[PDB]
Amino acid sequence: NERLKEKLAVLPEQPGCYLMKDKHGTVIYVGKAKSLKERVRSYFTGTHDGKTQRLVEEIADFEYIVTSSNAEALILEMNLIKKHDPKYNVMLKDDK
Amino acid sequence: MNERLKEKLAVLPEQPGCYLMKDKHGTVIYVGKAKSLKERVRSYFTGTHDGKTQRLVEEIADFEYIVTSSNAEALILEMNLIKKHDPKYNVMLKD
Amino acid sequence: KLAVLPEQPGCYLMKDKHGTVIYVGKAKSLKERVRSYFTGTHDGKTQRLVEEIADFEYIVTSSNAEALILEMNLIKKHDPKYNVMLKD
Amino acid sequence: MNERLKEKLAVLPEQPGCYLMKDKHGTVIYVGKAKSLKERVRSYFTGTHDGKTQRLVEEIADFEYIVTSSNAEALILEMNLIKKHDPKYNVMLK
Ligand SMILES: [Cl-]
Ligand SMILES: [Cl-]
Ligand SMILES: [Cl-]
Repeated sequence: NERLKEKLAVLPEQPGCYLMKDKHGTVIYVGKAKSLKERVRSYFTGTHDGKTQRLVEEIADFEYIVTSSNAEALILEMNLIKKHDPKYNVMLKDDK
Repeated sequence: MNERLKEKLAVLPEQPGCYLMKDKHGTVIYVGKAKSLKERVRSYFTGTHDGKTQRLVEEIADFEYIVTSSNAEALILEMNLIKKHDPKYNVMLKD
Repeated sequence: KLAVLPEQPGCYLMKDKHGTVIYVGKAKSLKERVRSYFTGTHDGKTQRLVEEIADFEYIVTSSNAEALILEMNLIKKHDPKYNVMLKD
Repeated sequence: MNERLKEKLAVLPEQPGCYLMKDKHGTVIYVGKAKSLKERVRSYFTGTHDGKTQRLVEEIADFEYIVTSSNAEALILEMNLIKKHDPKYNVMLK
């Protein structure tokens, strides 16, 4: 997608949290990043495991919230997981 | 729409934070977050709303707000305020 | 301790003689709030806490928002007895 | 450990924050906070410890840290890390 390429291009090299969304706008994964640019882009290039590739297949859009520090990105991450209870956070949590 | 509620709506800032909508008994019945507390809180008492949100609205006699320095902080505050007050309408307005 | 209390928001942890955190509260001003416990009249529920309070510490915060978030994290950490039973 | 852990202990910062102790597997097994990450992390690998803490020390293969900027933040971060990782020694050492 074109809108999506543009979103990816102007991603900041800043810490924060990203929210992956499906076609219908439902949050499906929440993550923390030391660099939002590096982490969000990493989902749209290279190779990933089977369970992560399924996440990747469902990604229609994303959003992010910049924080002042890695410490604040961690805190925000856990609060956003509580708020949205995203399907891929529970599925991808344990090992394998 | 009592006078006390009008005077409180007039002071809302153009700042992020959270709001705590309250009974005519003073109990917190909804917690939400806003990038602009002014726009968001005022939106409840003007225009149209869905049937469920209408019921919350008819239950509001008061509100409190807590300003944050950032949206990120508003979101952290929101989830802590929900845990603290376990509000009715956070359960019921759930998708 | 009471004399050095600052006029800043934050959280205070009221403690036992035995050293346990028996209540966690949030203050817009630590100075006023903490001192208020040992002055004026008091409701019964609050009076019991006071007789039990042997010591305390506080954590200052930069905002009321931060004090609220801190409060809930401290309550989770310590699960103080009087927070359970002074349910407002 | 060998050269790696010693160097990694050498470059701990004199900054407050939370530390994450990890086992050989990479799993977070303990979360704590410190006014000095350098002082607190190093203390696990030096001196004497009680029985409970020696079991933890025996299992540490690595560590990570997150620097904080206030007493309030460090506490909040700590509680959030514990929730995230549910570390076994936070359970056993409580
Ligand atoms: Cl939190
Ligand atoms: Cl040091
Ligand atoms: Cl982490």
